[PDB]
Amino acid sequence: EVKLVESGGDFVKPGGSLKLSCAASGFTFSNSAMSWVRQTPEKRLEWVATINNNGGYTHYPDTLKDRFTISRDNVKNTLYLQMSSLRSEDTALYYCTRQTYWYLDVWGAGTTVTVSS
Amino acid sequence: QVQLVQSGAEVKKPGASVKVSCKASGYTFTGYYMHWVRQAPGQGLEWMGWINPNSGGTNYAQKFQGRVTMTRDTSISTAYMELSRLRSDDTAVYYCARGKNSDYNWDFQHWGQGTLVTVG
Amino acid sequence: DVVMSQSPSSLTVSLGEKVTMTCKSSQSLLYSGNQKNYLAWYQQKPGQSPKLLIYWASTRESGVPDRFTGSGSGTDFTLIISSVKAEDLAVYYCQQFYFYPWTFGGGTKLEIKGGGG
Amino acid sequence: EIVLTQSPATLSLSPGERATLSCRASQSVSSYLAWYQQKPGQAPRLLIYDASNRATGIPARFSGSGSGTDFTLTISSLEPEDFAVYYCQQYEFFGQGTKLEIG
Repeated sequence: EVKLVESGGDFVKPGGSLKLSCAASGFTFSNSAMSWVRQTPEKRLEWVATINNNGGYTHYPDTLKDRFTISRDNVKNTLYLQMSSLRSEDTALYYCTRQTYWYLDVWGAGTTVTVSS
Repeated sequence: QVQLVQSGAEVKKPGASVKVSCKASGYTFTGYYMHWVRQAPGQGLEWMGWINPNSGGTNYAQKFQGRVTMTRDTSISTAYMELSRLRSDDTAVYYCARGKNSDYNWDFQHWGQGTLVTVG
Repeated sequence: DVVMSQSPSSLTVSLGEKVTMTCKSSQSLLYSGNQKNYLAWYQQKPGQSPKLLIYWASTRESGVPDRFTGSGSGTDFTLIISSVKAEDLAVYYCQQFYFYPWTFGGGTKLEIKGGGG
Repeated sequence: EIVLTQSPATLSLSPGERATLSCRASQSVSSYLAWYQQKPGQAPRLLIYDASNRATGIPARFSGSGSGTDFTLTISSLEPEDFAVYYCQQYEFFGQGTKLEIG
């Protein structure tokens, strides 16, 4: 019953922008922290962003700090990831994950962001 | 409802030992860790260690390793902190603290009234 | 950032064999205040998203068979499958979640003769 | 060690003003940033937990937020009762605190 469904992935040109969406169900979304994790075509995993239950805390790796923005809507039970100035390195399958403490115990199927000419 | 009552003030000479008590009520004593935090006059909070009253295990900050002893007497829901070889900078108020919930015991929601220890 | 080195990159074994895979972090993942290793293991089956297998280095997630065992402390961690079954065919990622940014290992590709059911 | 640097060390404001208290971590570690309010003669009281969640009985004029290693405690519409010292915490580590005085 616990479930995460990402959406919003799409083909985009370098320098483009996207806002990913994640629908959470099966648990009290407003009580757990969430993160975004992407998997490159080479199958490498890279943590992208984290947000606490309230949205009052966020963190990213410094290399994605200026271009990525995580946010949530605890009424719609939705998690978001705004992406801008996309680069070729951003090509990956972007997973929506639930945090218990700071490990990821629930993963969605993911949505694909492909950046290329 | 949760209450942490500590022993009264202590006056000690340098080199002596002090033992502070912390009697808990209003919850299941063995269910929650008990932390100890001290504060010198006009200074900030300083963590000392915790004790798991269900198992008796302890953990001390490196500052106090070998000089602090934490014990518990479950039959009376009381926790103890004994600090030896007291020196002047050990003058402080010594608090016992319980966590907000067992999931994350570092959120000290419950505090004792504090016990003043004056050294030298 | 903390580097997570997994070994082997990949291996192929037969049903019932023992599998030992290691994960080494460039820095200790053990926090003295709670004596917990911030190390997790994730299993990704073919065509599926990663799933939490072990966290705190040794604690199995719900439903994970005792066949899997996580051990180690500090920097050197190990995951053992006492006797692999077909369903164990997957990639096994380790992750340190103490130091931001959270980092994953390269993964261990586990192939099993006869497929994965 | 996680060195929590709180600034300013002391601050004096008048009722109705806004206080912005900073707490910066020397290292970025997975933890739950807590804030404490210690009034004169009393033990600390849990004020904020998990960076931005208000503890029990804490009014809405107390707001906490965080971004990476930078944390902020904002006290809007200050009141005389808000006279206290405010500490931040991650695991065993505490900041030196901000002594907030109110006329």
